Amino acid sequence: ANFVSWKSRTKYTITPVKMRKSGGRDHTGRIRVHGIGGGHKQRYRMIDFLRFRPEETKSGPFEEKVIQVRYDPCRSADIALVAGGSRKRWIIATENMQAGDTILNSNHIGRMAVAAREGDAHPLGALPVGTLINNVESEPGRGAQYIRAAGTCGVLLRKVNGTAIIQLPSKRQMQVLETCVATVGRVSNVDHNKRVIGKAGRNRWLGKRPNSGRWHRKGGWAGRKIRPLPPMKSYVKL
Amino acid sequence: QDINDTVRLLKEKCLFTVQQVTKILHSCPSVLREDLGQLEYKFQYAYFRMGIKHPDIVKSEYLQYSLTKIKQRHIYLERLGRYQTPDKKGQTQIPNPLLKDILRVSEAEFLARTACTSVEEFQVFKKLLAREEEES
Amino acid sequence: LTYFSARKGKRKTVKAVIDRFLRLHCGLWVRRKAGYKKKLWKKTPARKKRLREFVFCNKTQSKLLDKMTTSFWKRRNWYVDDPYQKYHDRTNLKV
Amino acid sequence: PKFPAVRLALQNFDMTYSVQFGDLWPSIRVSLLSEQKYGALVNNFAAWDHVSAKLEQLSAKDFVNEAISHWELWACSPNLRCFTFDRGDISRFPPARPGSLGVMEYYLMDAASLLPVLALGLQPGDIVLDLCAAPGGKTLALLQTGCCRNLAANDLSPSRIARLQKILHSYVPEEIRDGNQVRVTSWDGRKWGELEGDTYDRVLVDVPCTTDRHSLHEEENNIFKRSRKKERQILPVLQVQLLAAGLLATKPGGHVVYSTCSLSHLQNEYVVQGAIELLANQYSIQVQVEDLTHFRRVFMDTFCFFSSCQVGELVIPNLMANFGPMYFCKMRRLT
RNA sequence: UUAAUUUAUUAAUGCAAACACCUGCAUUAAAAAUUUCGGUUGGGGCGACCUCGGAGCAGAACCCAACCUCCGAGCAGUACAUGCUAAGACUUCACCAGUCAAAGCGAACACUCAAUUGAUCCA
RNA sequence: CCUCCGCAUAAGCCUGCGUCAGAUACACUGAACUGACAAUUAACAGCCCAAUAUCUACAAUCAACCAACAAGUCAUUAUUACCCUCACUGUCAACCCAACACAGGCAUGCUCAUAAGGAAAGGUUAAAAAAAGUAAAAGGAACUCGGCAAAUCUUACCCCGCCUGUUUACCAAAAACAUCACCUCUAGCAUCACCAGUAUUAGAGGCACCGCCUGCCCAGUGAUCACUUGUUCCUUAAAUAGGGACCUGUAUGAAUGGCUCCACGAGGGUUCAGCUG
RNA sequence: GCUACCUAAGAACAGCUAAAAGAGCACACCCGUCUAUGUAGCAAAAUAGUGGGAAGAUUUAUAGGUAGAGGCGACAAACCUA
RNA sequence: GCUAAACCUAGCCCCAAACCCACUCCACCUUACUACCAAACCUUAGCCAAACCAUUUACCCAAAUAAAGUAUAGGCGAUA
Ligand SMILES: C[S@@+](CC[C@H](N)C(=O)[O-])C[C@H]1O[C@@H](n2cnc3c(N)ncnc32)[C@H](O)[C@@H]1O
Ligand SMILES: [Mg+2]
Ligand SMILES: [Mg+2]
Ligand SMILES: [Mg+2]
Ligand SMILES: [Mg+2]
Ligand SMILES: [Mg+2]
Ligand SMILES: [Mg+2]
Ligand SMILES: [Mg+2]
Ligand SMILES: [Mg+2]
Ligand SMILES: [Mg+2]
Ligand SMILES: [Mg+2]
Ligand SMILES: [Mg+2]
Ligand SMILES: [Mg+2]
Ligand SMILES: [Mg+2]
Ligand SMILES: [Mg+2]
Ligand SMILES: [Mg+2]
Ligand SMILES: [Mg+2]
Ligand SMILES: [Mg+2]
Ligand SMILES: [Mg+2]
Ligand SMILES: [Mg+2]
Ligand SMILES: [Mg+2]
Ligand SMILES: [Mg+2]
Ligand SMILES: [Mg+2]
Ligand SMILES: [Mg+2]
Ligand SMILES: [Mg+2]
Ligand SMILES: [Mg+2]
Ligand SMILES: [Mg+2]
Ligand SMILES: [Mg+2]
Ligand SMILES: [Mg+2]
Ligand SMILES: [Mg+2]
Ligand SMILES: [Mg+2]
Ligand SMILES: [Mg+2]
Ligand SMILES: [Mg+2]
Ligand SMILES: [Mg+2]
Ligand SMILES: [Mg+2]
Repeated sequence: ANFVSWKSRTKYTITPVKMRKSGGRDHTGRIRVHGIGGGHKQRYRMIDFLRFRPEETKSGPFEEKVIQVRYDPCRSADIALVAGGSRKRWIIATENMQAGDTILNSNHIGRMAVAAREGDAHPLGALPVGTLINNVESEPGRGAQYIRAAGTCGVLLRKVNGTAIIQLPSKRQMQVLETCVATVGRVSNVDHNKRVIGKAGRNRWLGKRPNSGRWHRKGGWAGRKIRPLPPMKSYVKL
Repeated sequence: QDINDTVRLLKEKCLFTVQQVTKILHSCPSVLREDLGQLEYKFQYAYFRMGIKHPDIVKSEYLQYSLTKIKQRHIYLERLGRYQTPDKKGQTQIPNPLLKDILRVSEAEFLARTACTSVEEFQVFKKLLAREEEES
Repeated sequence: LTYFSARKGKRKTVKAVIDRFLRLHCGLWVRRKAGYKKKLWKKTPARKKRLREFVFCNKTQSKLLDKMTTSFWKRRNWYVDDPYQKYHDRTNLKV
Repeated sequence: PKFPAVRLALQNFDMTYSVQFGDLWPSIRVSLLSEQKYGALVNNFAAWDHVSAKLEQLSAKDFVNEAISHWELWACSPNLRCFTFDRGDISRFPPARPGSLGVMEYYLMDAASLLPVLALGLQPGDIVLDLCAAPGGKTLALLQTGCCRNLAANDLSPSRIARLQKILHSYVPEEIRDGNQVRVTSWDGRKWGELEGDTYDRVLVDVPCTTDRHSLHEEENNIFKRSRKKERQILPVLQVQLLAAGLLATKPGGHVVYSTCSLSHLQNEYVVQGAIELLANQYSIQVQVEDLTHFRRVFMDTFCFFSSCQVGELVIPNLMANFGPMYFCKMRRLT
């Protein structure tokens, strides 16, 4: 239809961007997803999920200073504004990240496993086995996709030959190249799950529309009856 | 395909959950080499005729045992009147013996405790049951 | 039946009648007995003979069959070796 | 069917037979639902010697021959031969064929069904009655003895008596089935007393029963059908009438056998007790029940018996020897 | 929906083609689609019944007692000319079906039974 | 005497009670009817903008304390380019959507009772029945399906549903739906939904706050460990019954049921006291 | 252009009590519990009284979207121009 | 004697023949009738008939007639 996505920005900025609500509709205009509509207006803060992004005409490990740690409407986790050189960007804040903290981003894989400080982002090869990690990439230089919800931590289980097994928070193992970068520690806003919505009105503010009033028989189907077995059903007590 | 077909049958046809499927694979690896038709039939047998819910099948390691053995034990008990299939409501007049004391136990132990019959009676019953399945 | 065709605007023959009946030119219709091929093992020789017969139809039946066939089927035919040739004309019939 | 008739039989039997038999009921229950063991009764009019040899090749043994040997450690009906397999053998006899003479070699029937016939101590030149002959089996065995001067076959249903004619024709020659030699009737058995009294040396009475074996398996024309529920209720009454009717027809000093296919003591013991009581009051005729302890003892090898019956003998099915239930009570008319 | 007929659609699988996708074929599921829901029995549940033969039952040619009350039948046995043909007739109130039969040819010296049964198409 | 209306803007309509002259759903020979003539004048409002890069973390609430959560309504710079001006359009009315000059529907500002806007009675009489009010001796629910209506303004409960909320526009507002919380199932992932999200997430569902009880088909005895048993192979014609391996990196079970309870309800029932035609 | 839901950018909410709220009383505003009137009516659903809510899962103006084998739905088989 | 009644001709119908239309100026795809700026091709289905319905059930295609409702087709039914 006349739907145009709000996601038009081509240049990264730290300025909050005006975003348009979907209502769970498509470009076509029909609903694809139910229970979405009309919360508090929100502004999008663009997040650089690529922690190892060296500045223009710069290369190698770089350090950044945390300017502030801030609430974000668009995600469960808190975000941090971080400054390095002449660049400011938004990143996902860790559990223990404060203003004034200094964080390092390196692409250096160490022969001897480097000490893993909470704020820093390192390749999985550099990181010791058993370290709590977050903001992992499936492919080298792809960007963080995997552990970015509030209070979520992955575990680097083992490191074989240029490969690393990590445990996603759903207790599912994933194969990742050692060259891929992850952020150490747990994500901010622990005990987010412990929050109490309290009233129906709060979910409406969060933009969640109420569930359908229609009664469904069962979420799962009934087991299909095989050819000889039917007499064994619908036994009546007397 | 062989592995994929097995897990599909359990998830879709047998309506086992992902967690339950994994446990079945962990505990009964013999299901994979087993024919799909036979595996489906075995599940159908426990679910309807024996009136066993999904969690119990997985826990009691039912799919481990051979289909032949299941028939001999259950039909004997059912015909003895000791085992009664659950109704539509699911309630039974006399509680059914547990699969622990049916399949897990030996032939001798089953007859002594559950079946409450001599061995010679059960031996001749095997032959009759074996014949019945031949005509099908 | 089709009294008037969409293509030609003509009366149509019912082809069922042609498959089952013979018209003699004199106006009689000939038919086989029903069930003459059926279950002969359980039937008496007398009954079997009765079944293996070519029998004429009622006036009412003849009138029905006439209406269900066009004039073509009612024409005089001079077939080269016709087994029913002699039966086409009536002899010594009074009213 | 919305609700199977065979299910009603299971429900009915479970509530009554469990209390009747106790721990024995499970054993009986499994046997009833399992496949029936069959005995081959050799046709005497056929080549008895050749068939006996043939069946012996199949490792079948004539139990009645063995029974006669151990009888003398009255006498049973002679000229009866029934081959059955050993205990714990599930072997089936091959289907019977016509013989050289044109009569079938053997008849496949329940071995327990012969016991009422054997209980009746048939003697040559005896006038014998069978009130409920159809479809056959028992009445065929009567003819096999060859001790029947005059045999009367009766059954209420002409449908079932037609089946008997087919059995009689196939097994018994026309010579044996002469005029008044074998009489076949389709009349009511209850009114037999007034028809003819003090006629028969021996009467076999096989009343309609719940047909425990048959009711569990065969759905068609099941007695446990809700349409036939009224028949079941009046069945104990009807059974007494028939047994009484048989007693009237019997000459004083004569013997009758009451055979029932059911486990129920209602249709077994109370019917016998009731018939004696009815006859003693209404007609002032005394009946003495003949003990069959010796008879049960002889046939322990082939058949297991339920040793708790006040009157008569009940054969219970066992999974070892799956012979259909048979309650036979032999009694003599004193007056 | 556990009614019948489908899988055109979607998804997966296998086999071809092609050197993963696409195409053709087949199989399995989901999702639907088209169509129907005979008759008697207060009405409803549990039942019964629908065709053929017999009796109450037309007192005496034929026919005729709905509904009801009862019974039965859905075979079987003996031949193996239970071959062929053909006057005249009967007929379940129509038709379709069904029934009897002289003479003749050929043989020999058109069976018993109350019903014991099924058109057309099609194979 | 009324004013619960008015004045203006927006939206809608489009000359639809101005002048003159005529014929003629109460009527004025006058009408809003017919014909002719006239009129709404921009400052208000509409109608905007050279290009390419680049900039834009810090709400609003008297914005100061204080306190947050649902996280928010308004910012540029550098270089190039640039010199002509007040054009065009709305401006009326007693007005729109409801077939009508319809007790209806209709956004905003100001006036919160008017400085603005209107008239319930065509004339008479004072019957019945009908409608709306006012007053009523003594009694105070005796009425009735029911304290419906009115008067009076009230207690203590029971059932149901936690609650605020939603629903059959036009016969059902509820005990139905939703709902916090809890539980089940499904999913390891980018450039058009979910989502510029990522398992403390998202979707599909169940139940309905909280609070208190309700939880094993994990192999049995005996003294972590031996041993038949369970599962798989082979020998055995093949079996019976013998030879070998494993069950020791972990398991929890209920979209289960009951139980009171605070608050609340135009819910259904009972009740105290008063009160009233 | 009604209505169900959504999107964009807007607007409205007096006074009184309250440690301060999907709080209470209560205007405007939204709705429609109960009764009476009306039943070719003022009205193809209205009027008067009495009621429920009235800072919010609130009410409402403007423009846009979803279309019938469909949409939309806090499921009433609701609403999608009487 | 009121209301009324009465009328004949605008035009139309079927054929035949013949192959029709198309700028005063100005305006008109944006909110049409507003002078003036950075992408089309794609099996019709169904009612209906078959006394239900499920395969099936005439519908122009190159000019009369006749072959002929014939050969054929078809729950070999209806019908084509
Ligand atoms: C259980 S069967 C007899 C079994 C048979 N003798 C056999 O061994 O195969 C009883 C028979 O008696 C018949 N019957 C029932 N009532 C009867 C009566 N009043 N008079 C005569 N026969 C009767 C039944 O129709 C049935 O055929
Ligand atoms: Mg969000
Ligand atoms: Mg629900
Ligand atoms: Mg006739
Ligand atoms: Mg008649
Ligand atoms: Mg002759
Ligand atoms: Mg004018
Ligand atoms: Mg201006
Ligand atoms: Mg004024
Ligand atoms: Mg007035
Ligand atoms: Mg007046
Ligand atoms: Mg009055
Ligand atoms: Mg008063
Ligand atoms: Mg009262
Ligand atoms: Mg009171
Ligand atoms: Mg009263
Ligand atoms: Mg009131
Ligand atoms: Mg008053
Ligand atoms: Mg509520
Ligand atoms: Mg509220
Ligand atoms: Mg409420
Ligand atoms: Mg509403
Ligand atoms: Mg309503
Ligand atoms: Mg209402
Ligand atoms: Mg509810
Ligand atoms: Mg309420
Ligand atoms: Mg919005
Ligand atoms: Mg206020
Ligand atoms: Mg409030
Ligand atoms: Mg309030
Ligand atoms: Mg709604
Ligand atoms: Mg409902
Ligand atoms: Mg409904
Ligand atoms: Mg409409
Ligand atoms: Mg039709």
